[PDB]
Amino acid sequence: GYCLERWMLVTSDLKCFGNTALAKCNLDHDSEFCDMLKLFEFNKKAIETLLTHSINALISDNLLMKNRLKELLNTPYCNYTKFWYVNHTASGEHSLPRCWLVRNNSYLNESEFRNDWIIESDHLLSEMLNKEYI
Amino acid sequence: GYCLERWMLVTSDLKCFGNTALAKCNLDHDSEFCDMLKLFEFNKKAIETLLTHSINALISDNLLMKNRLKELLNTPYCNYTKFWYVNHTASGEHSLPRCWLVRNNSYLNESEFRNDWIIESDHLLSEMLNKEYI
Amino acid sequence: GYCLERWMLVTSDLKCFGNTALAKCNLDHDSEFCDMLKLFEFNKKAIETLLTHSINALISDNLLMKNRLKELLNTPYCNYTKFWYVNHTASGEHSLPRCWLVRNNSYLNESEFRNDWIIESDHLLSEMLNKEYI
Amino acid sequence: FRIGRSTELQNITFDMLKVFEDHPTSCMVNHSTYYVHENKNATWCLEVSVTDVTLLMAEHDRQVLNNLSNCVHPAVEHRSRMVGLLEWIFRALKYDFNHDPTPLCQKQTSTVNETRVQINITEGFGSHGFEDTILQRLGVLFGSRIAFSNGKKRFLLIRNSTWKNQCEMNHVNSMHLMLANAGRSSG
Amino acid sequence: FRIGRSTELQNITFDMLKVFEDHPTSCMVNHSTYYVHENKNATWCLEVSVTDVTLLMAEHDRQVLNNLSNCVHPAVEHRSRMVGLLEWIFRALKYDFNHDPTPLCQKQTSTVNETRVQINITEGFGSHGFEDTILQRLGVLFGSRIAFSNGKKRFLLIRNSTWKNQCEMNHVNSMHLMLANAGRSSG
Amino acid sequence: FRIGRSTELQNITFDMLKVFEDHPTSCMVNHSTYYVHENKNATWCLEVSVTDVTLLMAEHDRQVLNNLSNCVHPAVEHRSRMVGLLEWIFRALKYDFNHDPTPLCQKQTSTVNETRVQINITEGFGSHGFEDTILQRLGVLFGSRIAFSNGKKRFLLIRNSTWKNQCEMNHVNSMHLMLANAGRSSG
Ligand SMILES: *[C@@H]1O[C@H](CO)[C@@H](O[C@@H]2O[C@H](CO)[C@@H](O[C@@H]3O[C@H](CO[C@H]4O[C@H](CO)[C@@H](O)[C@H](O)[C@@H]4O)[C@@H](O)[C@H](O[C@H]4O[C@H](CO)[C@@H](O)[C@H](O)[C@@H]4O)[C@@H]3O)[C@H](O)[C@H]2NC(C)=O)[C@H](O)[C@H]1NC(C)=O
Ligand SMILES: *[C@@H]1O[C@H](CO)[C@@H](O[C@@H]2O[C@H](CO)[C@@H](O[C@@H]3O[C@H](CO[C@H]4O[C@H](CO)[C@@H](O)[C@H](O)[C@@H]4O)[C@@H](O)[C@H](O[C@H]4O[C@H](CO)[C@@H](O)[C@H](O)[C@@H]4O)[C@@H]3O)[C@H](O)[C@H]2NC(C)=O)[C@H](O)[C@H]1NC(C)=O
Ligand SMILES: *[C@@H]1O[C@H](CO)[C@@H](O[C@@H]2O[C@H](CO)[C@@H](O[C@@H]3O[C@H](CO[C@H]4O[C@H](CO)[C@@H](O)[C@H](O)[C@@H]4O)[C@@H](O)[C@H](O[C@H]4O[C@H](CO)[C@@H](O)[C@H](O)[C@@H]4O)[C@@H]3O)[C@H](O)[C@H]2NC(C)=O)[C@H](O)[C@H]1NC(C)=O
Ligand SMILES: *[C@@H]1O[C@H](CO)[C@@H](O[C@@H]2O[C@H](CO)[C@@H](O[C@@H]3O[C@H](CO[C@H]4O[C@H](CO)[C@@H](O)[C@H](O)[C@@H]4O)[C@@H](O)[C@H](O[C@H]4O[C@H](CO)[C@@H](O)[C@H](O)[C@@H]4O)[C@@H]3O)[C@H](O)[C@H]2NC(C)=O)[C@H](O)[C@H]1NC(C)=O
Ligand SMILES: *[C@@H]1O[C@H](CO)[C@@H](O[C@@H]2O[C@H](CO)[C@@H](O[C@@H]3O[C@H](CO[C@H]4O[C@H](CO)[C@@H](O)[C@H](O)[C@@H]4O)[C@@H](O)[C@H](O[C@H]4O[C@H](CO)[C@@H](O)[C@H](O)[C@@H]4O)[C@@H]3O)[C@H](O)[C@H]2NC(C)=O)[C@H](O)[C@H]1NC(C)=O
Ligand SMILES: *[C@@H]1O[C@H](CO)[C@@H](O[C@@H]2O[C@H](CO)[C@@H](O[C@@H]3O[C@H](CO[C@H]4O[C@H](CO)[C@@H](O)[C@H](O)[C@@H]4O)[C@@H](O)[C@H](O[C@H]4O[C@H](CO)[C@@H](O)[C@H](O)[C@@H]4O)[C@@H]3O)[C@H](O)[C@H]2NC(C)=O)[C@H](O)[C@H]1NC(C)=O
Ligand SMILES: *[C@@H]1O[C@H](CO)[C@@H](O[C@@H]2O[C@H](CO)[C@@H](O[C@@H]3O[C@H](CO[C@H]4O[C@H](CO)[C@@H](O)[C@H](O)[C@@H]4O)[C@@H](O)[C@H](O[C@H]4O[C@H](CO)[C@@H](O)[C@H](O)[C@@H]4O)[C@@H]3O)[C@H](O)[C@H]2NC(C)=O)[C@H](O)[C@H]1NC(C)=O
Ligand SMILES: *[C@@H]1O[C@H](CO)[C@@H](O[C@@H]2O[C@H](CO)[C@@H](O[C@@H]3O[C@H](CO[C@H]4O[C@H](CO)[C@@H](O)[C@H](O)[C@@H]4O)[C@@H](O)[C@H](O[C@H]4O[C@H](CO)[C@@H](O)[C@H](O)[C@@H]4O)[C@@H]3O)[C@H](O)[C@H]2NC(C)=O)[C@H](O)[C@H]1NC(C)=O
Ligand SMILES: *[C@@H]1O[C@H](CO)[C@@H](O[C@@H]2O[C@H](CO)[C@@H](O[C@@H]3O[C@H](CO)[C@@H](O)[C@H](O)[C@@H]3O)[C@H](O)[C@H]2NC(C)=O)[C@H](O)[C@H]1NC(C)=O
Ligand SMILES: *[C@@H]1O[C@H](CO)[C@@H](O[C@@H]2O[C@H](CO)[C@@H](O[C@@H]3O[C@H](CO)[C@@H](O)[C@H](O)[C@@H]3O)[C@H](O)[C@H]2NC(C)=O)[C@H](O)[C@H]1NC(C)=O
Ligand SMILES: *[C@@H]1O[C@H](CO)[C@@H](O[C@@H]2O[C@H](CO)[C@@H](O[C@@H]3O[C@H](CO)[C@@H](O)[C@H](O)[C@@H]3O)[C@H](O)[C@H]2NC(C)=O)[C@H](O)[C@H]1NC(C)=O
Ligand SMILES: *[C@@H]1O[C@H](CO)[C@@H](O[C@@H]2O[C@H](CO)[C@@H](O)[C@H](O)[C@H]2NC(C)=O)[C@H](O)[C@H]1NC(C)=O
Ligand SMILES: [K+]
Repeated sequence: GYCLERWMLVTSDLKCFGNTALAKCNLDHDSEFCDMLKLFEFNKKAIETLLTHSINALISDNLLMKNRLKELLNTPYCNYTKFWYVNHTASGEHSLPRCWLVRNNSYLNESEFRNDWIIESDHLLSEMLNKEYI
Repeated sequence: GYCLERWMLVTSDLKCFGNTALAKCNLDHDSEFCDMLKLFEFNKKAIETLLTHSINALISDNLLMKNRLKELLNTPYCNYTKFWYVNHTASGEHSLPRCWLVRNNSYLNESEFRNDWIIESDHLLSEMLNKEYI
Repeated sequence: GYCLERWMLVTSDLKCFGNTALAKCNLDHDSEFCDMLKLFEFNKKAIETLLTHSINALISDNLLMKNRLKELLNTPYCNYTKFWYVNHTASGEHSLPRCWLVRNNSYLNESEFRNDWIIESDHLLSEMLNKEYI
Repeated sequence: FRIGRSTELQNITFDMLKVFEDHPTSCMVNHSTYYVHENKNATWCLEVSVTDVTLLMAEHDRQVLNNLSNCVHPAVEHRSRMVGLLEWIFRALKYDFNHDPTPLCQKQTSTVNETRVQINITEGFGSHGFEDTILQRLGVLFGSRIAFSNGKKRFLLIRNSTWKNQCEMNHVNSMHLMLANAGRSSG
Repeated sequence: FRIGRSTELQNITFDMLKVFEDHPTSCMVNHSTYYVHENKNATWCLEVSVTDVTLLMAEHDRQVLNNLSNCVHPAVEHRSRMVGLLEWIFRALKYDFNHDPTPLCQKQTSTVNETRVQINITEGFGSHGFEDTILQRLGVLFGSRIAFSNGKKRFLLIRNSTWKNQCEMNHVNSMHLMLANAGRSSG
Repeated sequence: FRIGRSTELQNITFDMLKVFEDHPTSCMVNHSTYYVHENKNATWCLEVSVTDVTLLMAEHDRQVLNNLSNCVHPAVEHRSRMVGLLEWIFRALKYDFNHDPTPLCQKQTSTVNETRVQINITEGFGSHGFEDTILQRLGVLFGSRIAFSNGKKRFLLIRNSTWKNQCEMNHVNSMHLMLANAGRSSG
């Protein structure tokens, strides 16, 4: 699918995301991971061949504003650094990464958003089941 | 899950909502029920320990504006009082409550939004099936 | 379900959309097909019995603006003319139509958004399976 | 409600009075008259009315030019809080004091015991389109269909009055009023 | 289109001529010239062009200072409707008449039979950033890439002309023009 | 992380330094002091501080009236780029130069080698509500909670300084600064 480059991630290990999850970015939903990928794609195209003119299209202003207002209120917010996804290890199919929320200058513990990763895992498994039936 | 207090509801009967549906509020979707729950949580925290500074984060301004624009046009709108949810009685699993639309100073009849509760009911049952298979 | 009139479509063929897909327009999601249907419904009601006063409610301004920003950047955008839907021929049940994106004054080829129609097809089939089990 | 063999339609009605009891709220008597109330305990409300009649004359009355506070009498014990609510109303209406028509308020020596703030929303007095914006804002803020409703001059009059329970509280008008005035307090 | 064994890709194309026939619309000939049309039955259109050349001089021409209506000659039978469309264009451009550069319009005694409204969008004349805002608004409203495209003076000229089918109608330009002017009619 | 028998929780951390290296960024040292930097290679930064003390007096100092560029000395080789960053900061703060309090800048003959721009955000000097708006904008732009934090004069001072790594770079402040200044270049 879409393979992220070494410089994009701190880890420096190749991360290739399957086209179904990345396809979910094209939906009406405005995300924080999808925005960052759009920035990476714009930067790649710019290197091959301007950010001020495209910033409105690449970035969701409303989502950025709501995240910062969450930040100022000491509420868990998305600061656009870390993103968590559910990855079915055996098949390799994974959910669309979601922002790892941060509160009080510290990333939320896994338990603190347990439901968020619980339901996503269930949804992913459910989809896989349908693929077997289909 | 999240149990609403007696004063919050007119009925005065304890209503506890399960964590999966309430987890669906954390998604990108902006809802009217989720906004009201955020207001209730803010009020509870304020009582334990300001609404003007947090009103933007707690309430979706765009959704409020579109609901009122629907109101002024004699179109069914959400006035933030009553919310309908699909509750599988035997298991207790329920859908995320959705705003009971109102038109001409009267709540819509159940038939007038039948599809909304029909498809929602189906989705809930479908999810339950997956839980059995998973 | 909802049958579009002959003058609405360039094909001049009666296209009737089932109530489940059309019900998906009532959700929080702001679409381009749903906006156009709202415009058609407003026009029908106006003929039976003003567009400037209702334009804000009928049309999503943010979605229109983001589509225009994509247009100016030579990125695939929605110009509100053609819409693609996945239609299970045997049963007749179909997905909610989605905007056929256009780039460089030409509609995208089917392959250029293959994933978009792949996943929708899968989702549609999945729902049908549940209807058999339910 | 019996949706299906195993599924029921259920509803919950919200009581939001306690959340919104101590914060400014608004109501609508008719498409013309509106009452703005700071909170349940307050005994004074502000009446915003769209009236054809003229109550204040430029020659004999005061004009609001950066001195809105002087329109309220110093002797009232809620003077600052009243001026705060007035600022809430004007900010909620998206009023631009720099360019939008100069409001008029009652003379200091008036026998009548009401603070009256008169804004001329007639098309001739204001710049083009101002009447439309103000009427649409009134509908957005108070739920009125005055903008949709069909030369006669119009005025927007905000007078102070005793709270006589002229209207039931609405927490959605409260949300609109708070969203317009965000991160601010009465003053 | 055969997606799968049981699934087909299907499309519907929308004809929006009848919905948008009686409402103001716009088009784009080239990144510089644009035609604004009230409706199909109108025989007059307005041409918005980004031009280097200067057509109106301050010394010999009139200035738009709260009297835009006088720019259109009284003898034309659609003068009020023309002024309404002009106000639609200016509101769509988010023009601030109070602070943005004063528009110029043709002298009353001009031999030429076209109303010309000239706005100076050169960086020197306007306050800093005005040229960027105006060009971006032109791209947003007419679909142009003039802002992205690279001292030469720049002007925005709105002149009236006979509708000669200079461009195909676009209902998305119609949606943008209507959203900019919401709750108003030509006047 | 073991979500389930077959499911694992996995994360990816983003390195956005290279994407944002050549574009203006901002920081927060404390709720009062913030540094604005155009790009990594710049040796000069701009310090925005909320200070009680007064650095510029109206009688002895210059006032910003459509001549912000003159506040920066002509001898500096980054004069145009510095003025551009200043315009980026002011546009990011949603500053209305027409009506908001006149900024003051240092006298041309000042011995000190820093350009100082001082804005009076005290309630009395500014129109009502300006201090609230400006403080909320500072929180929105720099991540500060100064607005939430509780007569004392308050000022907004933007002085130029040498970039000595006063702050770690944040690409979210960079996104906010870019969104405020959209389709623009330093100048
Ligand atoms: C989103 O929010 C998260 C918070 O959850 C931020 O992630 C943190 O980012 C900070 C930088 O602001 C990181 O702190 C830096 O860590 C570096 C690694 O050295 C430390 O490593 C571990 C701690 O993780 C320790 O065991 C070890 O002893 C080291 O302390 C340091 O190089 C950095 O030091 C810099 O700052 C200090 C400040 O005192 C200076 O003294 C140093 O000279 C130097 O300048 C710094 O400490 C932190 O590790 C991150 N947290 C996590 C959990 O990873 C994201 O940055 C934030 N993103 C955005 C865009 O806002
Ligand atoms: C969304 O974006 C799509 C682009 O993907 C637009 O669809 C195109 O719309 C244009 C109009 O702007 C269509 O072009 C017109 O086609 C007509 C059909 O005649 C041609 O038919 C086929 C080509 O489709 C040829 O084999 C045949 O020989 C003809 O050429 C013509 O009647 C039109 O001609 C008009 O314009 C020309 C310009 O030179 C004049 O000379 C003519 O006199 C006349 O005025 C024109 O060529 C085009 O076919 C559409 N594309 C597709 C793929 O269908 C949507 O309109 C757009 N929607 C919005 C709302 O922006
Ligand atoms: C908010 O602040 C504004 C500031 O403008 C006040 O408006 C002024 O109020 C004063 C009274 O407080 C009045 O001043 C009068 O000026 C008259 C001449 O002004 C003419 O020109 C101005 C334009 O510059 C017009 O607005 C005005 O209508 C006049 O045409 C004098 O003739 C008046 O004299 C009267 O009073 C004196 C005693 O003070 C007597 O000796 C005279 O015989 C006569 O009775 C008077 O001085 C006037 O209303 C306003 N003037 C101006 C220049 O604006 C608002 O009142 C204030 N509002 C609040 C609510 O505080
Ligand atoms: C809506 O807003 C209006 C203001 O526009 C309020 O009406 C005012 O109410 C206050 C109450 O505080 C009134 O002030 C009181 O007025 C009395 C009568 O005023 C006379 O004053 C002198 C006396 O000769 C003369 O000019 C003339 O006869 C006036 O009629 C006074 O008796 C009061 O004075 C008492 O209190 C003060 C302060 O404590 C002491 O200094 C005095 O010694 C004395 O004890 C007092 O001044 C005011 O008059 C009203 N306005 C008008 C224009 O008349 C409404 O109350 C308000 N409504 C709501 C619901 O809030
Ligand atoms: C919308 O309304 C504006 C109002 O500003 C009109 O602009 C005025 O138009 C009039 C003509 O109608 C012109 O007035 C001229 O003023 C000259 C002297 O004014 C001096 O000072 C003003 C500022 O105070 C400067 O702008 C100006 O340049 C001068 O320095 C006179 O020389 C002129 O006299 C001419 O006409 C008279 C007949 O009236 C002849 O006798 C003379 O010989 C000579 O030809 C004239 O009076 C001027 O253009 C504008 N004045 C101002 C103050 O702005 C617009 O015309 C109007 N536009 C529309 C479309 O309706
Ligand atoms: C774009 O906008 C422009 C306006 O800027 C329009 O052009 C105007 O069109 C009108 C048509 O209504 C013209 O008005 C007519 O002009 C004729 C000639 O004008 C002369 O008038 C006197 C005659 O001596 C002299 O000053 C001089 O010779 C002028 O050239 C007149 O014959 C007409 O008068 C007739 O009608 C009126 C009213 O019904 C009667 O009172 C008369 O008795 C007579 O029957 C009339 O005034 C106007 O001249 C044009 N403007 C200019 C500047 O010339 C365009 O039409 C418009 N385009 C579109 C597509 O809408
Ligand atoms: C941006 O542009 C503004 C334009 O407003 C400049 O501000 C002016 O700066 C000049 C100097 O360049 C100063 O003008 C001074 O005016 C005094 C008299 O003016 C009176 O009236 C005005 C209003 O009309 C009041 O603001 C002022 O306080 C006075 O009441 C004179 O006393 C001054 O003379 C001084 O300089 C001359 C040399 O030119 C010496 O001979 C004298 O002895 C004395 O030292 C002087 O002329 C004044 O500060 C501003 N004037 C106005 C009208 O605003 C900014 O300087 C400029 N800023 C930047 C950053 O470019
Ligand atoms: C933040 O912004 C400030 C501006 O406020 C910058 O500080 C200025 O820096 C410039 C250099 O770029 C300084 O200008 C230089 O000043 C030197 C000394 O000043 C004396 O100048 C004459 C000497 O007789 C007298 O008036 C008096 O003694 C002054 O003290 C000059 O020697 C320099 O001249 C050299 O360069 C020019 C230009 O090429 C040549 O024409 C000369 O021949 C010579 O080579 C020069 O003028 C300026 O003085 C500083 N500001 C102030 C207010 O004095 C900061 O650099 C900037 N910081 C950052 C980090 O961006
Ligand atoms: C509120 O604004 C309206 C509209 O601007 C004001 O009404 C206007 O009043 C003036 C008088 O100052 C009228 O001017 C007169 O008009 C007649 C023609 O009918 C003429 O005989 C006179 O010579 C003079 O020009 C003006 O027409 C009128 N406008 C309208 C649209 O009716 C009103 O006075 C304002 N109210 C207050 C309290 O200021
Ligand atoms: C539209 O705005 C532009 C820019 O403000 C105007 O151009 C400007 O015209 C003035 C003349 O009034 C020029 O001033 C002169 O400049 C020369 C230097 O080239 C100098 O010799 C003269 O002493 C005088 O200062 C000014 O430079 C020029 N600006 C630019 C950027 O070119 C233009 O006139 C305006 N158009 C209309 C119709 O008003
Ligand atoms: C920044 O704005 C503040 C607030 O407007 C200014 O402080 C104000 O300064 C004026 C004098 O210019 C003070 O007025 C004086 O009040 C005293 C009584 O307190 C009175 O006896 C004097 O006759 C005079 O009227 C005003 O009180 C003061 N306000 C505050 C809140 O401190 C300040 O001067 C402005 N600074 C700059 C550099 O522009
Ligand atoms: C949209 O669907 C239409 C049918 O409504 C497709 O047009 C058909 O294409 C087939 C294959 O070439 C022809 O046999 C039919 O005659 C066409 N029908 C009509 C009415 O023109 C069309 O391919 C689709 N549009 C796309 C893919 O852009
Ligand atoms: K202004």
